[PDB]
Amino acid sequence: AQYNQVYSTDAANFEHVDHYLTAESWYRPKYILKDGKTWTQSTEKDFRPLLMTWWPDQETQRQYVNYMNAQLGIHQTYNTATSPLQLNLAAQTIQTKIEEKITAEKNTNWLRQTISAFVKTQSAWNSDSEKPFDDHLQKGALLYSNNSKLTSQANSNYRILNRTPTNQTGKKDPRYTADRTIGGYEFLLANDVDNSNPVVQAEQLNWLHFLMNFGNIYANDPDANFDSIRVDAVDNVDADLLQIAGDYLKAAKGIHKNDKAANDHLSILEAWSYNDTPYLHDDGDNMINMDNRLRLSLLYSLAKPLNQRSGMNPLITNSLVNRTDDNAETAAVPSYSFIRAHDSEVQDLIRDIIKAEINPNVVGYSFTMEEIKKAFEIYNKDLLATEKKYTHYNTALSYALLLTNKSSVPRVYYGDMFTDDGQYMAHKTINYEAIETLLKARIKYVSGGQAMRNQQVGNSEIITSVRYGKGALKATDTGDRITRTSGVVVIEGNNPSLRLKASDRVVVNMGAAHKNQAYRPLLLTTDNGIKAYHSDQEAAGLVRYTNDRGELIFTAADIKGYANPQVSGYLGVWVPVGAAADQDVRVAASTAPSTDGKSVHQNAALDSRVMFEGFSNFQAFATKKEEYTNVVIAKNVDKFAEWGVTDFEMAPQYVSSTDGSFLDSVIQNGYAFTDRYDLGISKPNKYGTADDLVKAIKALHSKGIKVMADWVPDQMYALPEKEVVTATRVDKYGTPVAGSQIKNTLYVVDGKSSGKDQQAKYGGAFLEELQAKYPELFARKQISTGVPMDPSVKIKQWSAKYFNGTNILGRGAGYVLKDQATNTYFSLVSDNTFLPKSLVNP
Ligand SMILES: C[C@H]1O[C@H](O[C@H]2[C@H](O)[C@@H](O)[C@@H](O[C@H]3[C@H](O)[C@@H](O)[C@@H](O)O[C@@H]3CO)O[C@@H]2CO)[C@H](O)[C@@H](O)[C@@H]1N[C@H]1C=C(CO)[C@@H](O)[C@H](O)[C@H]1O
Ligand SMILES: [Ca+2]
Repeated sequence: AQYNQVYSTDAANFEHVDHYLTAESWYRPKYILKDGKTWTQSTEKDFRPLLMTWWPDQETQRQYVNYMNAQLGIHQTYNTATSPLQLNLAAQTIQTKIEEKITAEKNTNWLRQTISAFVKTQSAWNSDSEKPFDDHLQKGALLYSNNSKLTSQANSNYRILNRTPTNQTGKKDPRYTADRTIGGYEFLLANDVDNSNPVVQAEQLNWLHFLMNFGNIYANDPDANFDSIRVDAVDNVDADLLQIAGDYLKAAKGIHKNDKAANDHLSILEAWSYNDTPYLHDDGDNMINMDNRLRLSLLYSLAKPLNQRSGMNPLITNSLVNRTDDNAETAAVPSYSFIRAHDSEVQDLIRDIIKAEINPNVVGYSFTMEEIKKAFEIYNKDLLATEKKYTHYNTALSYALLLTNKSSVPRVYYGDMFTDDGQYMAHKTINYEAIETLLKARIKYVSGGQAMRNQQVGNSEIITSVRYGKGALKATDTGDRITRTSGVVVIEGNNPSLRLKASDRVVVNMGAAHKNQAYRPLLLTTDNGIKAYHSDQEAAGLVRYTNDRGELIFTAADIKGYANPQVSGYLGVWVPVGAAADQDVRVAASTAPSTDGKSVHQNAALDSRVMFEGFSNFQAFATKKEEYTNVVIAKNVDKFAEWGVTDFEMAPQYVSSTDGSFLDSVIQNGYAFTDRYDLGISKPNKYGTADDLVKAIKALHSKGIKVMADWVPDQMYALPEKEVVTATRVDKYGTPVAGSQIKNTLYVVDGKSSGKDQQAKYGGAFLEELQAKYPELFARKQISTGVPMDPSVKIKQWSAKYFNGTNILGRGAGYVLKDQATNTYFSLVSDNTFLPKSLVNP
């Protein structure tokens, strides 16, 4: 009894969290039974575990001896039958052995840990009370109560959930109907930042500005800023952030004034809902979104297994732009196109491989480093197979359309040019040649109106895609010298068993500027792969002519199906003969004032851009300075120039967390981070040091290339400090989970930043300069909240009050200790102290 009770009931006497007690709390007893022999006065050194002497119920005080009788080598145990009395000596017997084992161990860490192991063995302290799980990527979420007396420092007047672009107002937008859902959901991974909180919005703005001024702020070098941003996980945050970020580009960079200004800071969303493009358009085209339909069309018409491949027509018409005849000087809506990304169609395929040939139950993308490399042997091998079982077919065919299509900024994926695993740019993919050739031809030849045709021939079908040449929007436009020596034609089949009859002819119209002209191949499919023609010269043997009307004509002699590691179907591309070594048909954005109330315009100048996604989730880690990506990037700034890369999308530069709780923090891509401002500052990030970063931004700028910052306002990982919140189990939309036990109940989260990281340094730091120069950003009443941002407080330290909630942590429904008689939390706040009866009054 007595000695065991609490030395005194001050906060100082307990390891508590927000003045609550957890099943893992140690405390300071009055005396310690020194070496279970005699009873000293507790000095401030003398902290013992609570469970050593108190138990939530008797039933738990039971497993506790049993389990602890194991450890210390006592060789008794009791079943459910036993009297209280015995359980109570068993435990004192257990305590002596704990001192005698603390003296002889000269510490008490060995116990820190037999305790923990045991807490873990118990339901209410363990995932079991967290079920049932749901389809959240990490199995479940906890939503934090807005109003709890128990945890008032964690209250909030916001935590408005699910305000995606479609649902920004708390009701599905009537305007946009292609996606009939509400267009996203709130909880994605880790600690969900509540971007419906006006103070937080302000802070995202702070952060945005900082990124965009990185050079000035961090290196004092105006030449090292990020030019643009990518908004990550749009469909999982409050869309207010879109007017916020849009407002900022307009106020600080003037993108709304003319295209030249707009294109120098060209920014994108990652927004998957079909509703997000029209949404963004009506919002003023202040950044551009992906073309989701065209991506899907390429995926299914070209990349999928031969038996799951669809017809080719969708390559022409399932897109934001119908490319049957695209003759518009400016497209109705701007966008970027891609076939693969760092996540889309990469990490999927790896998960496919694990699930299929390594771990059957693997969850979401919570892979191990193990599984991954195991997976990559299968994958790299399939990459070279003609019959692919996991990886894409026809990569070159997809890039041929992406790089010649009109009315979209094509984004090339690093991993389609270099190996998805492996040191930065160390190994070229089998497609690097064709892609590079296209990239280079694009600069020289791709310009003008477009026509695409789908023709049924032989036993299958082909499509033709043609670009008329610089400054001919129409088939009848005749243009000038340069028109004559520009344009291109791509011909594609998606069926290895394509056969033309002898009489069959694919008659392509190349445009008025092209009568009676010699053309030569650029790429041709061959039995083993695809053959690239780097100049007129190199292709002298294979010239062919257009006729009187500017038509190229093709025959069984040219077109037939193939099956090799590169092509499953048919690819042919032709270009006019006689273009100057240095011919360049791209075109510069004009400074003429914009008058349509949009910022970005999909015109010839925007089509002149190419975006490069310059990383891979699955890159090797650098073994040495020379291998750091940002080091390598600076050194190869010329290749990108040579490819026509105008916008370099860098990976997120935040220093990665390493808890391993998701793929992101296993391979450290930079989407999982604890410090928003720590861009390789406190230690190198996967890609190099903050200085290596600066130099790579500088290198790219030296070529005039723009550099994009991945803005990640959705979540944060691995917060160092604990906090107690009032929590509820919820699925990804924030709906309470049926039959869960965690319902408005205290939970200990990892919800606090260190108060002394970069965040502490820069949080809210420029709010003041921002309100001074751009007062209108702070005038706007944000849509979901009805009110402006609130810069009146700075976020110096993240804490649960700025979050919506968190992924379950496996701590349990009863981790915060409760008197079961009264059903009350124990509390150590000094006016209101409430302690386990035995410990205070024995
Ligand atoms: C990875 C990505 O996930 C989140 O987006 C999800 C979409 O909301 C879901 O729709 C589904 O997207 C699918 C499309 O609806 C469907 O058309 C089909 O094409 O497949 C699409 C993807 O398979 O799945 C997506 C994820 O389940 C989220 O909005 C986005 O942030 C996520 N990407 C970023 C997230 C992080 C961390 O923030 C990193 O892992 C990624 O690399 C980021 O790019
Ligand atoms: Ca969110």
